[PDB]
Amino acid sequence: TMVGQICRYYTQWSGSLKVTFMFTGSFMATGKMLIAYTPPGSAQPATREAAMLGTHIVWDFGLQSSVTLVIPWISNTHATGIVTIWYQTNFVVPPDTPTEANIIALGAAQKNFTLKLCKDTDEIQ
Amino acid sequence: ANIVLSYGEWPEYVSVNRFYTLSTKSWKTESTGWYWKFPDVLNDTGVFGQNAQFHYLYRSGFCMHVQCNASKFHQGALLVAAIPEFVVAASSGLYPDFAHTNPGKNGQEFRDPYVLDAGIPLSQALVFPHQWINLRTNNCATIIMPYVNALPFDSALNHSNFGLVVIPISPLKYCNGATTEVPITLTIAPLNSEF
Amino acid sequence: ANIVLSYGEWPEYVSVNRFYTLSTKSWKTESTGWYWKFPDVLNDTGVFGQNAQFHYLYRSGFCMHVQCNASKFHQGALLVAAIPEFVVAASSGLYPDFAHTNPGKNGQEFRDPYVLDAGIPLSQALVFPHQWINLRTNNCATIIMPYVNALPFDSALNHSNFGLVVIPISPLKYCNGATTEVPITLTIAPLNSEF
Amino acid sequence: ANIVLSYGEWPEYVSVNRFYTLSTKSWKTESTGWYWKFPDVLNDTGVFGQNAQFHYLYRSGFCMHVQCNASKFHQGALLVAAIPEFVVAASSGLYPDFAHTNPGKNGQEFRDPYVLDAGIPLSQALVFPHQWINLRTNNCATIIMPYVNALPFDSALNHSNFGLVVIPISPLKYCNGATTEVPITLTIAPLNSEF
Amino acid sequence: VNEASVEHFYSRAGLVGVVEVKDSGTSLDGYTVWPIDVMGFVQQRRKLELSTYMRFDAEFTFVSNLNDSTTPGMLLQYMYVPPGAPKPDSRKSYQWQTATNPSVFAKLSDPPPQVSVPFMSPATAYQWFYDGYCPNNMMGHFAIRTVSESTTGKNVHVRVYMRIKHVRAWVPRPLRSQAYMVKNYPTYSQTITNTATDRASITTTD
Amino acid sequence: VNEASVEHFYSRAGLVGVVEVKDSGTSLDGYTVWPIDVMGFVQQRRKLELSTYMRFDAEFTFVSNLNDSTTPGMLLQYMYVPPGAPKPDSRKSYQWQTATNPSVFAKLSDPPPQVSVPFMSPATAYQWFYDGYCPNNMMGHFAIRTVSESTTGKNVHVRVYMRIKHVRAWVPRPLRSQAYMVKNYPTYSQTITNTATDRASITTTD
Repeated sequence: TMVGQICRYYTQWSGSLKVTFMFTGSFMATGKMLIAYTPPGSAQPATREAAMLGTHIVWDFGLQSSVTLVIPWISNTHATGIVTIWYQTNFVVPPDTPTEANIIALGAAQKNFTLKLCKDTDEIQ
Repeated sequence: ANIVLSYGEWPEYVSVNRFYTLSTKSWKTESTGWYWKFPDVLNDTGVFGQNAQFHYLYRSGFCMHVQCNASKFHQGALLVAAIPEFVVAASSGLYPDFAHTNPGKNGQEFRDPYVLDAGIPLSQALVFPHQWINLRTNNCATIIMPYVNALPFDSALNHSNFGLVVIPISPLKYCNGATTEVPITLTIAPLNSEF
Repeated sequence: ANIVLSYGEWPEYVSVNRFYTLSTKSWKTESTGWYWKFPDVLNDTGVFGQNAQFHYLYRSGFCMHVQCNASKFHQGALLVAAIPEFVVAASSGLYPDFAHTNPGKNGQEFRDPYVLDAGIPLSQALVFPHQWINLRTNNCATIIMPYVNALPFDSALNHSNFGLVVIPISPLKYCNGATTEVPITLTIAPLNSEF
Repeated sequence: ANIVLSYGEWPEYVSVNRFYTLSTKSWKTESTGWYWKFPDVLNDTGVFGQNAQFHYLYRSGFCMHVQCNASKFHQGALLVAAIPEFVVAASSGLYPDFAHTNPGKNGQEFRDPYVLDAGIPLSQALVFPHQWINLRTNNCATIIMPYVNALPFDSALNHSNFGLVVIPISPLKYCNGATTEVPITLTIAPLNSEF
Repeated sequence: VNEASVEHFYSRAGLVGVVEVKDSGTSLDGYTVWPIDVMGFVQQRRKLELSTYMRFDAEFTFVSNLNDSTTPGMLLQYMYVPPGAPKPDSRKSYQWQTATNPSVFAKLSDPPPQVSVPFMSPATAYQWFYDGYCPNNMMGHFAIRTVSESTTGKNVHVRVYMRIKHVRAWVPRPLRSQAYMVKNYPTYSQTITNTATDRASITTTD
Repeated sequence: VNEASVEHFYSRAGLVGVVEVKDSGTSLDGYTVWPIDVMGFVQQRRKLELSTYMRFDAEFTFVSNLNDSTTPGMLLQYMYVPPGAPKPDSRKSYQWQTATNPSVFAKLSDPPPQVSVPFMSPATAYQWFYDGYCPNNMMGHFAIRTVSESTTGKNVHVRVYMRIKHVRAWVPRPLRSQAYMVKNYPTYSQTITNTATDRASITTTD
């Protein structure tokens, strides 16, 4: 992505980010999903009953086709967050319809973002 | 949508006031129903569980929503009811055990739906603040519930104000190739809580 | 509908200004993509082909529309992009032949979609004036394109201003009994043309 | 009384803002002193310990009071000081262990008071916001302390903003029949805390 | 901010090539030519190919030295020839005396020479990608001579630094993930390499 | 008065270290690196530890000479690398040509080079004492190279002077009475020494 190739020409950065999900399945497919974000400096949740407590958003792709979440604020240099996808409800399908689908991730940055020091990149060609 | 306010009055008196999504239950062709005691369903989860078990006294209202997820090739119908002071009886030791009386957040499956497991015809369980779910009309239902009680400011670990009951009147049925279990989801949101 | 104007500016300066419907392309489960050089796609068809091959100099804008025709039991997703100065490279004689560089009105099928046949990640081909097509949302896409160039009034038989690219990200799939090829159609309409 | 405000400025931005009474320490004829790291003394006690260990960032001011309880037949004098960034050194493995660096709420007894256990003369430890206690004049001392820091909003389990130090300059002495240990008590009260 | 600018992104000096004029051993000549370029190094290629059309000026600096970091006082000549002109072909050819090939004179023991060159192009901008049908964007050459009658026997090493001013970029494009193979052409190898590092599983992390 | 000021207390130039690049005998290399510091000498340590938080700028001067106070005209290169960057590792490594490591060129027979460096820190001030849990306040490095192909056989001695400007000190603390033992740590010996000289009696004097 263009955020993670332009952040290799600098050393320090800080700000918020943006992630947008998109579902590509049949028209008559229904179900629910759960997306959560664990703040920096913690442990990855082991069950969905624990990820339900923090920051999250439910998503029913049978009624909506795209959902978005915003990370509050991150700042690294030169231990930094995690996001998980959980099942909540199975995937329902009528007869004579495929039983597979796919998702896209579509990451991006926000309006509060700064770069503070110049250096040469390392991922040569 | 078509929200129903029980008895026409709201309770009227951030961290502990948020949506709690409960476990999903599977609906099959053979099924009886489920029920949940509502002063306790949240006596083990979140901050609300902590301050309910610590403080002596409790009062609150509630808002409940039930969601379905099916297709246009399925058929069925459900009933959602709320019963103040839902006492569960035992058929013939004259003493139901702890599990049926105080189920966890997952609830307990009905044993004899016809008499509502309490010798109640279930043909008259519509005076209660009910709602209907038909698989061809809609897939949602919302209910408001004030704090009904004789003596104000009662316990939260020794009392049960009311209960919520879901029962399939018409049986689920489908054709070959379709998923054999529509899921059902329940959510709660404490409103105007005190301790 | 949801028309997108590339870079936010129109070109702004009967017989040769009309809709031209191109050949239909078939989409299968296995498929890579197609692309079309756009100063030449019409260098063999209609009056526009005649006055382009005769006159020395040329400038124009364009409007493109892509249409799909599927049912509610199919699944997939496409991407439509426009690339100014789309140079095609050759993998390892260091010289691609004439066919790939200057395809006819029917276009050329992509060989290696992952690197966009030019060593370009295709995970970043969204800075270009793109649009999406999802088989469950809609079936149309429109794009406006001004006349970008360094030197004004260049040739029409020795230059290529830009190119249009269609790529399936998610693969097509269906069930038994359904048609095994959704068609795709492309149309062009010269706007503010000069010679 | 004779309250002293350190550097002349207050921090200036119910449940977690209350008085915390620490353990009592005994004063004898032979004694060196005690000290307490102050961002951590309360990292194991009350609600403040819970929200400090959970949340990543922390900032706060503090108010401290020291009380004595003696009679008119005893003699002595103490010194109470507050040191921003009190780093403890080790005499001759070049690495003091965890216990001295991060003592509990009970604090750690001084090993070499003359050099303040850090090679500091202790004849100059009066530029710090100090106060005196004389057993014939009074028995109290109060200190206000703002939030001094280079970078705002730092950690609470990996940083130490300052430390408090109590040292007897003159030795305790008495006559026969009197109690052989005057007690000393310390209290804290978080003011203008944030998380 | 000011640091995250196109103006500051390209505003630095840096090496573009090294040139050595040899007058000892099997080769006894006094002149050397160098075709000026802007994309002789991979890193500057990937930084200059974030855009398609550009327009700027250039400033050139010359540092010259012997093979042992010694600086005697021998004289030297630097000449720039515009595009579309013959280049010298001998130690003392005729082209070394022309009034239209701007030349400069300086000694070996002196502050480094510094010169500036305007924007030389017959279009309104430079193009790195040209879809139509030995650098592509010709700018000129640099001929370096030691003013002497006979041979000297001492070699000279010369480096050159370029600064660019008043940059203007118009349309962007993604960066490059494949290895460079040839100059002036985007040809790539047949073993496609993934852009991202690999992972054991989609549900694992460290 | 003006002389009893923080501004005048710290406003002087002075040596911070000596660096010698050796290219003769058992060691034949052309480069030398030096981690810049501010507390390499005891006297500057005791003067910089009267405070806890500080903020300033720095100016650096370089004086270089042979081993017999002779100044030939060989060329030299000085390069500064910001914190968080690889450092050279050979006489002619790749890092000697990068556009982001500010470098300067000067001869051996010339007025001494002089450069300035801004306040480099990710906080609002420097800290000499840090109660939380190879200089601590990283600022950069200085790589010095003699531009040559082969060895030279002549060693070079280099001294460096630093001036600091726009000082700001916030909280004071007492001075040091014990002997210094280790760098970056306040560890002291086990034989405590009295701060004041001794006297025969409390009622005697000279």
